[PDB]
Amino acid sequence: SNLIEVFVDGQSVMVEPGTTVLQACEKVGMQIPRFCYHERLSVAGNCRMCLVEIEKAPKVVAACAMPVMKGWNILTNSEKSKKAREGVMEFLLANHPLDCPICDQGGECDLQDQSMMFGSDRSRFLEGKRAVEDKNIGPLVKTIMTRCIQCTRCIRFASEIAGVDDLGTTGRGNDMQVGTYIEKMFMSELSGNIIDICPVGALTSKPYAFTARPWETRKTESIDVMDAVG
Amino acid sequence: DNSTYRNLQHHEYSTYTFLDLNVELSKFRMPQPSSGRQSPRH
Amino acid sequence: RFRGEHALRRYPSGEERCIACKLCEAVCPAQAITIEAEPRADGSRRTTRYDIDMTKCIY
Amino acid sequence: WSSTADPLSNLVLTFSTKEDAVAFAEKNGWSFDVEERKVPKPKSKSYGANFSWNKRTRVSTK
Amino acid sequence: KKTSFGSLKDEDRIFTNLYGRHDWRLKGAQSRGDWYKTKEILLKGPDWILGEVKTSGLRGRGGAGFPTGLKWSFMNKPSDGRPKYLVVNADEGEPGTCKDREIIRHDPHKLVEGCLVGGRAMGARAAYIYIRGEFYNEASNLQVAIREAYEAGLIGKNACGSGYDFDVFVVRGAGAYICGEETALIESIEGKQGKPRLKPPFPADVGVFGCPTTVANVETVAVSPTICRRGGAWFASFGRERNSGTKLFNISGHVNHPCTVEEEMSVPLKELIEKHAGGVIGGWDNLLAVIPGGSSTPLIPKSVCETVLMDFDALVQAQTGLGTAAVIVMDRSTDIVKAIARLIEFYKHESCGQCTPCREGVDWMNKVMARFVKGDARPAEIDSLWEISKQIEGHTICALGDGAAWPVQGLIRHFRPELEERMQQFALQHQ
Amino acid sequence: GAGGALFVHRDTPENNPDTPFDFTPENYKRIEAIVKNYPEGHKAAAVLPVLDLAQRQNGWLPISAMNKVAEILQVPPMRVYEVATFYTMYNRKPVGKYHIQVCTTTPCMLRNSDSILEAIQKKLGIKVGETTPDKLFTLIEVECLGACVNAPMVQINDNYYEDLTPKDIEEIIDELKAGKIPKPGPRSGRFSCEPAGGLTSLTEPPKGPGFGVQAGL
Ligand SMILES: NC(=O)C1=CN([C@@H]2O[C@H](COP(=O)(O)OP(=O)(O)OC[C@H]3O[C@@H](n4cnc5c(N)ncnc54)[C@H](O)[C@@H]3O)[C@@H](O)[C@H]2O)C=CC1
Ligand SMILES: Cc1cc2nc3c(=O)[nH]c(=O)nc-3n(C[C@H](O)[C@H](O)[C@H](O)COP(=O)(O)O)c2cc1C
Ligand code: SF4
Ligand code: SF4
Ligand code: SF4
Ligand code: SF4
Ligand code: FES
Ligand code: FES
Ligand SMILES: [Mg+2]
Repeated sequence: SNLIEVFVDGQSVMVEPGTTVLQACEKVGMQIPRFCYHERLSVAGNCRMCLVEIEKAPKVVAACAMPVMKGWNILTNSEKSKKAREGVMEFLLANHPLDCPICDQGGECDLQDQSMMFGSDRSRFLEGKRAVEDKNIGPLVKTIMTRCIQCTRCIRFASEIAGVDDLGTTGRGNDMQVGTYIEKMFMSELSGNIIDICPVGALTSKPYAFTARPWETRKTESIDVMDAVG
Repeated sequence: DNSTYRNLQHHEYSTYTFLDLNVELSKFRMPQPSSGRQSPRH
Repeated sequence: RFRGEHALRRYPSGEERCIACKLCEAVCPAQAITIEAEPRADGSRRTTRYDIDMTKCIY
Repeated sequence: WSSTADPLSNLVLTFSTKEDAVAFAEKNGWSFDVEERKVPKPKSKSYGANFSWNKRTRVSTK
Repeated sequence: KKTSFGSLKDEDRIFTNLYGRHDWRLKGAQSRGDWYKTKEILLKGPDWILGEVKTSGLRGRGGAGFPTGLKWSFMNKPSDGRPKYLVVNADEGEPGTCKDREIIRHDPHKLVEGCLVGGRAMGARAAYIYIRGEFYNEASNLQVAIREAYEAGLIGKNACGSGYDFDVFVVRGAGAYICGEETALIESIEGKQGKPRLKPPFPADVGVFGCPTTVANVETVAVSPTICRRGGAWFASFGRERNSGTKLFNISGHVNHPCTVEEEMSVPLKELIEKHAGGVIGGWDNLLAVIPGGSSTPLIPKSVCETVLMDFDALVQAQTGLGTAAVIVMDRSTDIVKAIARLIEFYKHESCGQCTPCREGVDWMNKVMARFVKGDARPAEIDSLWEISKQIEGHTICALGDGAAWPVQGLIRHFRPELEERMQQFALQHQ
Repeated sequence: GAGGALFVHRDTPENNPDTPFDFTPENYKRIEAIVKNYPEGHKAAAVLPVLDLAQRQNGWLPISAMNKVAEILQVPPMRVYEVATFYTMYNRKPVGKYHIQVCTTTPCMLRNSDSILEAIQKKLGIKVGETTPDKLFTLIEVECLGACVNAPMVQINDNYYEDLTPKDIEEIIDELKAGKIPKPGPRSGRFSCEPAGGLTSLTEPPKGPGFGVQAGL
């Protein structure tokens, strides 16, 4: 048929045209690190955590956005890709606040886990960090924007899934901030989901605040009855 | 001949000169292409 | 370095140091610590329950 | 404190396949409910679709 | 066959009204050879124009030096149903660069004719010229020239006795250096923030309004009608192989006569500086360093500038890159660390903030360089800064991160002893 | 170094959604032309020009101006907010009658731009980012303005004043204070960026049409 042959760590795999490097790695069972990529959202490509080396290619490519080409050998664990991951994690952690004990996303943080699995174990940042003022978007989503890593997942979800275009970015460079630019509540029947998509403790549940840690909780798989969707 | 500088009319441009020239140019333009809808939100 | 009876300390201003992160509860080899927390009246992250079973503690 | 009386409240077992877990449950005499594995279906991603000429996939911000 | 370059005859230049001493208007442009036999070039077909551009050896005048014929041929695919556009990059963001401003204010008609010729070559329906927002009078002059071209029938309906329809639009930016990047320029035209998009797709597939597009520099567009009229062989006669033609140079900084001048491509840097800029202030011995291709190119010291040529390959061999051919010279009386730190501060102030490496790392490098200027650091931090620059370079969405990493690398490579001396002085006087 | 300008809006008696703003009918005709410049599926492309036009009508951009532009183009207000806070030429706060922008980038800093900055500072009695008490001038430090050959230079209300000495900028300031407009361009009489005494190029008359046209054309 129309399937093309690519290689993940030298292992052959047949993929459809338009498949990205990230999905090609997924088909073999390797999960590429990510912060801005979501399956249900449009591709952003700004967090650069998915950078991976293509064999016989001098430049690393963004796996979440780059379509795979026939005969490409993706080197998921090569030295170049690991160094790229370490550099990106260092940049992400340079201005991040030391809020882990008081952050609700302590044991459930993709930033924490991906720093432990793909980043370095120390810092060489000898400067001062930046701090931004928090935003009020209603009584459901608690906002602490110093923890924001500017992945723009919340903006994409609000625009594409919820159909609400009130979220965005203001400023430029290091002081670019995610918010509304006016005092306004982000109130929609799907508003709480931005808590789930946010990889960090920038957006958290307000009624759930400070009540439990993830390792304590017992998970019961069940069904909603608040409507007839099930 | 050469010694004379001949770009002095930019000395007499106002605040609205650019948009006025655009308004004058509007009648010289070919009809615009259409994507089929009013906007991507339509 | 001697370890004796447990104590909860506070800052010089008089406010307690504990911010209910539950790291001590997580690491406790005997599960001797029980913690419950909620936002305070002024929004602070503080504990409402902090129990140590001294007969389960291994010090 | 939270008190319980059933000894199996914390018992969770790990298995490689559904068949292994079913065999373990049947040989141990436990009535079981099996739930089929949920796998996220593969999706069609296209970065260029963000800048569409006429489709609605065109994004207003990035 | 030629071995020496850098004595370009006056009659052999393209931008004959660079200094604005003639009439930039339609009559004045027609006097200097503009809009001559444009109908013939239009009727000779897009394939012929593309071939002439290919044989000309014309490379990217924006700073990257990509062969322009190859890109304009990338646009040569059959129609797909969407319109096709040409976008002329007139952002002029690079510090030290002033050539496009001069060729827009004093010779707009060459730019308009280049727009028409390139649009015919790529089959575009219209040309969007993204002028810098600060260049208001230049934009007004361009609009007046476009009005004159419309009145004379040189552009617009049928554009000639040629049968081709072509529109030229002028859109103004609003203070953004990143909007010079081609994809960020496309985003800015569409009414969004000037944040670049990822590649692929390339503009020839998905560009402005999602349509096939080519983004070209003002100089690249403006030299094209002259290339078509005089032939690609004439243009390739100048300069070395793969570095052919003539170039506009902006010499600024510590020179007696800072100026813009058009000269043959592979001219020696010293020869150009002495012949046109009046030499280095205080004499050639007074020279300390040169930034040859705008703020995004690494500096080189006197020993390299002694016998280096001014083109892509020779400057790449000198570990710099030709860039935009904007020469910024510094004598031995200036704090080179302060100048590099000022450039890094500019890059911190100009990054769009989309991708984390550029955003956070350039902020970090700015803070580190600010500390370096005073000597408040330790010698072990120089290598750490080098590693930070390497972590930025090659990991960002666009080349602004590379353009911020390269000056730091050049400063370290050529003046590490000065940084260490500053650190020792600060430690001595602070204890 | 630091920005110093906020990117969050808090309502003010002089800057709130009910602040009166509207477009003049001539500006409405200009808006019609600007919109007509674009294909009839993508009208958001006119956000940057029209916003600019609003500033040209008001001197600055109140939140009501952004709301009106968003309403006119039928784009969400947040996109207009993003555009207004991204581009530095937009004044989201009131600015003086004469906005003075001094370039301090390295090519201009090399040719003594600090002397010009301090001369303006002394003449106006204001600091780098302040405005005069009579609301006549605003001083602002900007990046490279594309006139590096004519450094040092400043930009005042769309006009480039180049090759400045401190005396030159003082004469410009007090001529603006007098009431009439100083003539733009470089000082020192070099006529737009050729060598000051060199004249090493474009010396003989330029060649006309057909000078070097190839055969068969
Ligand atoms: N003129 C000015 O004011 C400024 C110039 N620059 C210069 O711009 C340079 C970097 O610009 P970039 O666009 O990032 O370099 P680039 O090499 O990635 O792109 C150059 C041109 O070639 C095209 N191109 C390159 N590879 C292609 C491919 N495989 N397929 C199709 N098209 C391809 C690109 O679409 C682009 O139009 C820098 O060296 C800098 O000196 C930088 C800032 C300002
Ligand atoms: C950050 C950045 C800013 C740029 N600014 C400009 C600019 O202002 N003018 C320009 O012509 N090119 C600029 N470029 C280079 C453009 O990408 C270039 O114009 C484009 O690739 C095609 O130009 P060409 O016709 O010379 O090949 C910039 C590139 C980057 C990375
Ligand atoms: S978001 Fe993650 S890394 Fe940041 S403070 Fe919270 S738990 Fe720690
Ligand atoms: S608030 Fe969360 S989801 Fe939104 S951009 Fe910041 S990190 Fe991403
Ligand atoms: S919960 Fe335990 S570890 Fe955390 S602050 Fe309180 S006492 Fe310390
Ligand atoms: S490198 Fe800088 S300017 Fe370029 S996309 Fe990334 S953040 Fe924006
Ligand atoms: S996951 Fe690909 S750049 Fe963020
Ligand atoms: S450095 Fe000042 S105009 Fe360019
Ligand atoms: Mg979250």
